[PDB]
Amino acid sequence: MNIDVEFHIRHNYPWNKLPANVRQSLGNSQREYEKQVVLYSIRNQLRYRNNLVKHVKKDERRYYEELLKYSRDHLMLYPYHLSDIMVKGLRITPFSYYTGIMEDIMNSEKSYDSLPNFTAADCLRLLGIGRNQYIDLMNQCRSSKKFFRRKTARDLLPIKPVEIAIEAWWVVQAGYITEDDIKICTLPEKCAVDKIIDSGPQLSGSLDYNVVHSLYNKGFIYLDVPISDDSCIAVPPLETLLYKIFVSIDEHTNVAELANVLEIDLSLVKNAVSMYCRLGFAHKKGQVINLDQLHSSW
Amino acid sequence: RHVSSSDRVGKPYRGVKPVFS
Repeated sequence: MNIDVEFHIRHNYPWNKLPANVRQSLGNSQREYEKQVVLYSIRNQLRYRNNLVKHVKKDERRYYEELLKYSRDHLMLYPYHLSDIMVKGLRITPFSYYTGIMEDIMNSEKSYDSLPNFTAADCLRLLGIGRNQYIDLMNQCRSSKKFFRRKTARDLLPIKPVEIAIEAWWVVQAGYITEDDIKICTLPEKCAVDKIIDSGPQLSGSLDYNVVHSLYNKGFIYLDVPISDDSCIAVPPLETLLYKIFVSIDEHTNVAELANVLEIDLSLVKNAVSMYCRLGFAHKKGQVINLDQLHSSW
Repeated sequence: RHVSSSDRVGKPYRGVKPVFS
């Protein structure tokens, strides 16, 4: 895409505010701008309501479904910055999302090496599926093509997320919870949900660890990984932009000051290092467990 | 079991309003 057309979409220019030379790059068609507005938004996993796309595309929920579809098709990372919409709205968790990517590359016999790096890291972290586990599952898949009961990826993939590392300072958020959903809950699990529903989002340390991991396994909660402008983050070392913002940083510095130096927009950098922390690629410094508030299961 | 996008959307627990209508 024209870097300039994109510049204008990013900064949310309506059509009329557009330079006629950028209007020239769109064949002077407004509808072509709108087409590239949806495109760029979907590709950059833009939040619907804060963005030009809300004016072109009329159904929000359909914008998010198309967003998730594109993200899955291009093997992108889960849009953790849209977890509220994806989980609460489309009822699709990180785990669900990656399950779909796994199913796609297995059922179509693609290589685990076709998965981008962070995507594969997140598949390992959520499905327990690294390259080796994937080689094993793939073989099971091809092996069972000889037996009367064939298997496809759905038959092999996990049906719940493996245990994930969860920092105490991660924030727990209530998913979309139905009555039948709770009908499967424990009472400590219900205690947590009602806490979150009443008091709002909850620091994860504040809750029972086993209720957090079990709600998380049911998909009844999702995790926010807070990154603020004052946040300082450290990196142990061992599209391509994420792998490039990643190598490019440490600098013993603020995140906002990390955005400026990096000359990449800040909101996009807060999201990216929230993602790096979540996945174990970056380490949010200054975190401090107050053991008087830490629930005892931790 | 895990939540599924195929699941039927029932009533919202405690009348918490959806992201979507």
